[PDB]
Amino acid sequence: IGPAALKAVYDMARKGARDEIQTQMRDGGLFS
Amino acid sequence: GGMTGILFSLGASMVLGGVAQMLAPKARTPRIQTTDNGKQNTYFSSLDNMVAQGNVLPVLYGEMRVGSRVVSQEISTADEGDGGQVVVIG
Amino acid sequence: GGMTGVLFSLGASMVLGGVAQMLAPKARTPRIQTTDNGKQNTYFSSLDNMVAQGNVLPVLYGEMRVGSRVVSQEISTADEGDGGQVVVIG
Amino acid sequence: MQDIRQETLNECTRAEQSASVVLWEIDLTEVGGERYFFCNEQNEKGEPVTWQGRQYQPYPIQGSGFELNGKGTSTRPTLTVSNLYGMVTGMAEDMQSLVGGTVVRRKVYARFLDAVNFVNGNSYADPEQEVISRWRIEQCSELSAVSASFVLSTPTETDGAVFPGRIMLANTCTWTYRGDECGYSGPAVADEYDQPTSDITKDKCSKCLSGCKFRNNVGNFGGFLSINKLSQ
Amino acid sequence: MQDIRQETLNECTRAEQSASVVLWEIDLTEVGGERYFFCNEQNEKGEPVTWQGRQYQPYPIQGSGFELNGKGTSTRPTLTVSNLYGMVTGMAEDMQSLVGGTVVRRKVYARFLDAVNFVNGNSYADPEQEVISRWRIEQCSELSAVSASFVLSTPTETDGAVFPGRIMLANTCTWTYRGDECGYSGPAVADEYDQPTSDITKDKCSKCLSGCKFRNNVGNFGGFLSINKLSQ
Amino acid sequence: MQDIRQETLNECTRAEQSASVVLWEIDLTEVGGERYFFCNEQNEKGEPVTWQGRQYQPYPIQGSGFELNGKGTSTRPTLTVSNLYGMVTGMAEDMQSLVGGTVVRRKVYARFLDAVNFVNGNSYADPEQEVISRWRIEQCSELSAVSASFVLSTPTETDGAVFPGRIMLANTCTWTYRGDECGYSGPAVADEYDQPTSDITKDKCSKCLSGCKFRNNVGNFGGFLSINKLSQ
Ligand code: SF4
Ligand code: SF4
Ligand code: SF4
Repeated sequence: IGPAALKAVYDMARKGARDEIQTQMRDGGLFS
Repeated sequence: GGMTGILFSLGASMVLGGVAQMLAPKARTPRIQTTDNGKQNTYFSSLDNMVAQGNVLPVLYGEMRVGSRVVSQEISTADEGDGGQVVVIG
Repeated sequence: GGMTGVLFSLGASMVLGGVAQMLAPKARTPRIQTTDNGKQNTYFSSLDNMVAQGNVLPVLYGEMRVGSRVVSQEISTADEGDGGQVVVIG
Repeated sequence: MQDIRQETLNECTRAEQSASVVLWEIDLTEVGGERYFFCNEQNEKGEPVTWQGRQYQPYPIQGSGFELNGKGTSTRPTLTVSNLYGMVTGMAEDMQSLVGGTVVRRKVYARFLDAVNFVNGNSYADPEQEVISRWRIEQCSELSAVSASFVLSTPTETDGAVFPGRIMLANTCTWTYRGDECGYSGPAVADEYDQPTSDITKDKCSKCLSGCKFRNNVGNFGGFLSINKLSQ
Repeated sequence: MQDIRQETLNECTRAEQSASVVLWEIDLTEVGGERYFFCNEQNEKGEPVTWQGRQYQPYPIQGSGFELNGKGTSTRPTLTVSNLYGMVTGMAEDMQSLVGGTVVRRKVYARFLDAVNFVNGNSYADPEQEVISRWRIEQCSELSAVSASFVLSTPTETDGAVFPGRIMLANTCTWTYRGDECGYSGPAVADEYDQPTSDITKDKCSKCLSGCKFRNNVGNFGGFLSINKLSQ
Repeated sequence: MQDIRQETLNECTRAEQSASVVLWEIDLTEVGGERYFFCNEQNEKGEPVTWQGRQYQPYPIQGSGFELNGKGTSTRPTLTVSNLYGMVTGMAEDMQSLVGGTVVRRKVYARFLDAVNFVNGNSYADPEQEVISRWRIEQCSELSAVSASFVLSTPTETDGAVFPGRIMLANTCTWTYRGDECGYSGPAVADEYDQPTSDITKDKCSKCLSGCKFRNNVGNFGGFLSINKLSQ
């Protein structure tokens, strides 16, 4: 089904982006 | 639409920064300058006179002896006399 | 490959920062210091002599008296002499 | 703790609950509009839902993300209303995108509606059991010819604002004309461009020194006459 | 506005469109190469497409992501080219990975190609109606044994550049050799390490005071002789 | 280069390899616990795997994301252990959630286990052919009634640490008690506060000047008595 998959993928992408922001701002990385 | 997933878990992502910041929003340290050296900018006191322009009206809440923001400063010639009739000079 | 799904229109996603920002790119304010007090210097004024060590040579575009970058400063004994022969020191 | 009465709290723990109805009130009186009452669903008589005597008309509405939090940014729930026949755009073009208005969400259980909503009549009616929330509209991110999406925010949201809102000196003033700080209450003498206007329909102050002199209230001038603190 | 002729704009109004054709020109003269002409498709005769007299040979080329904007970042569209038989790798190993070259994209409608592309012969041919864009190759993000992806950029894009190019130095020159400031045109006298040579192929200044003294152009030295400004 | 023996290196290149076994050792002795040996697999006799004489009992375990890098953030591989019957919860509330311990991962090829793991008996046995890694547990990101997830980190990780670890001066000392810098070895005289005592159990130093005066050891005080340099 379209809309359910779209909303699920959007929320999962938001969670992934939040996790990436959290993990890259520790000591090194590119210091976002 | 009847059922909704999308739950994740916020019990681990938000602890990652520290558990004490969870209950208190933590304070804000100022910026250290080379001239400031050991001294750190105090948001509770500033013992000096600052230029009026480019400043913002400060507020006081309790005690805290403090300087000011100078608005007018000028040097003139003083009057030779206190008042009344006592005007001895020599 | 014939179709292009997910058009993904962008409307308020760029308005959210402000509307004048998408017509004019705004300007960058300088950083505020503490030992400077309240003199909010900008990026196109300099009324003091600077030091030309590993720095860039400034440019000027119109009017607006400016300082400089000192390259050589030296003090010697002022010898007696004018544009002529009249050299009286009496 | 909430102000929910004991009876609804008791009923909410029951194994066989009833329908959960949500009603919405859009208030624009603080902006210059009217009070609009919406409900996502109607009764069995094909009529607007009657609650507390008043009628909520059945119109498109759906909210998502309403939540209370303390960490990070403030919560911004999203409202959606179907814009058919141009009804939403009609008030949008007149009320400046419905910004600054108030939205009140009321949540009620089905077994407490007015008796006129049921053919047999509900004997368990008590029009004082509901849960109330209030938010303010922030922006309208979508006004397509099919729907309309609104962003909500807390009334006490703070951002883009500084605490000490005074700017020391200026050649200009900083108060508001005819307020409790300027203190002027006389007849019209000057206009925005400092011309001798004796008409009150277009009285304005240039907030400058001459405008203040025109009204003999230079004592209450907010700007300080320093100027030369930086030059000298 | 665009430099679009009236005829092609008039044709681009009707419902029954013709076939859109995209042709690419890779220019490497400014970097040390040749001009390569590519087309994604060939004519009905199984021959290279003839346009304006010149010929574009068939090769799998695909450009995606052309997004002209005034805010945010710059534009970086992607060009994909099939790397079979090692043809792309051949020039990549020679032309420093195709860095610094120019790419020109021309789009044309089918009904304006040369008559030799059609068995009956087009009577509507007009080799002056096309839309032209130019870009510069920035990097070869990925070149495998089956394909090759190039990133494109605008020629005037600023990134990593500073405005006040002037730099104050103590004992090192700032400009090139013989270009505009070093008004030297005599025989070769020095080399990289300031050795007394008289051969022109090894004449390169050491960017010092000694080089200037050797070349008798110390009056045109870019290094100010301050040095001792921070010791005191 | 790695310390892998020649024979296992030769075998790893063979086209027909054997099974790969991973064994885990959790050491809490530096924290105050015991050594636990886990293996995701058992032998053909339904028995714990015997390696080097010791026995790794069969238990759920799975390591993921083992990465080594020199740039960017230090890698944090994860470990998953099934928490059934509350086995993990039994030590989590006792060992402070397994924080600070050590984990050792040994990988081995199936053709080198002890002969007791095979009914016929492996003749190609060598108990000195394995690959070893060690990490430290950082946090228990997830703990439920079905599983448990641990994050691993390198012992050398330098997150949240500052290089020069001295405060220079204060009204208080900045060391330990009875270390190799305080240099005190006498009988108990003071406790957490400035109260006399004579028991070794409650020997504590307030790390102020009064403590030094109590212990007749002031020449080893780590606080410079300036105070007025900041005022005057
Ligand atoms: S300027 Fe003088 S008059 Fe105009 S507002 Fe400020 S105070 Fe009132
Ligand atoms: S150093 Fe003197 S000679 Fe060498 S380049 Fe600069 S100017 Fe020309
Ligand atoms: S204060 Fe004096 S006694 Fe207490 S620890 Fe520091 S040095 Fe040892």
